[PDB]
Order: sequence, then C-alpha cells, then structure tokens
Amino acid sequence: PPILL
Amino acid sequence: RQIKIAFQNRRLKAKK
Repeated sequence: PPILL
Repeated sequence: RQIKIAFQNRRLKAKK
C-alpha cells in the first residue's frame, strides 16, 4: 500500500 | 507501510 492513502 | 519511507512511513511509521 505505497503512498496510496 | 510499503512506502515506509514517507507516506507509508509518516516520516517513520506511516502518514506523510
């Protein structure tokens, strides 16, 4: 879940 | 927690 909020 | 470098890191944990 990278920089996906 | 992937981009546990900044966003998924909160600078350390996860936030920005």
